[PDB]
Amino acid sequence: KGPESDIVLSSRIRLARNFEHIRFPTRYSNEEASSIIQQFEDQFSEQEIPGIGKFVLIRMNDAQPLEKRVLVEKHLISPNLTESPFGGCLLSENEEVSVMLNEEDHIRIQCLFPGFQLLEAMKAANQVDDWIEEKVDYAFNEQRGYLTSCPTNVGTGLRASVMMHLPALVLTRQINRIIPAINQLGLVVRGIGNIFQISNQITLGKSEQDIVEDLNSVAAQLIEQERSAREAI
Amino acid sequence: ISACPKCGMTFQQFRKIGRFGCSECYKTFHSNITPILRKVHSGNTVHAGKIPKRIGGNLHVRRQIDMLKKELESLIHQEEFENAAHVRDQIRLLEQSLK
Ligand SMILES: [Zn+2]
Repeated sequence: KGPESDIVLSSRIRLARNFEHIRFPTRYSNEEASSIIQQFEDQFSEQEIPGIGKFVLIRMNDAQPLEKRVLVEKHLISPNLTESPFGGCLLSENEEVSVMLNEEDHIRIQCLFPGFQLLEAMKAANQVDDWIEEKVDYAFNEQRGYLTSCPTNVGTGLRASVMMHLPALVLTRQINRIIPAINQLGLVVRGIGNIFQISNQITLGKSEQDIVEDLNSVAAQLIEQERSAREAI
Repeated sequence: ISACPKCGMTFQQFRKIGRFGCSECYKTFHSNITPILRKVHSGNTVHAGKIPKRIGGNLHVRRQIDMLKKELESLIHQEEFENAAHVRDQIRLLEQSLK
């Protein structure tokens, strides 16, 4: 389902966070890793956030390998995590919002929603973020923002993405000229059979509200152009 | 030629690996990261977005503290010492409030 169930398959929001006082996963010890996941189990594992629901912590060590398979194929976790002995996934019973632990960064909040619903997803990622942040001193700095392992994520720590099925735009050959237009607007589109994924190119400089607004405007224009081209053929 | 006092990384190590080791690498490679940020974020180098709720107090305070330390410097220069005693005690008050 979702608002534009026909055009956009999903809207994703991803917030990378790190503990201030714990080394990042590039340098941290196993004790530090197990302690992060233990802190999450103790103060979030069976807790609710109203509107979003009950969270439950799935630790990798205790998961069935086929259970790991299912989480991977639902995009709740990246493959590297399945063989990590310390990674985790705090899932809502809804399953739309997940919190990956001990991967590239200490924390990665994910909101995967089905339709064209970027700003709802953003709102939920923010709720989750605020909820975690009342128990976790985040790695933050006034000039740089939210501090991340890779330099490509520093600042808002936010990756926003939208999945789109544009058969008519590809068929009407418009796709060719649209792609450079998308790239000059500071968005990266990677094609992944007529499925494309647009997402924000940068994470530092803009604000999150504006990152999501920019992506949202562009997606909406693509939705209108696709409905037009489909009405044409 | 520095290394991070928290996770030990050097800037050459950072060049090879491509990832920061801990939170403090950011402070101890501040200068060198700015060219990298510029390349990666279309010339942007300063954050213009969210601030977490609990800590936002702390950082507001620290900004005040730095503004008053600069004002204190200027006040000492002018030989305006009663004002300087005030500013010193205010800085001390805000720093106590942090911890
Ligand atoms: Zn470090």
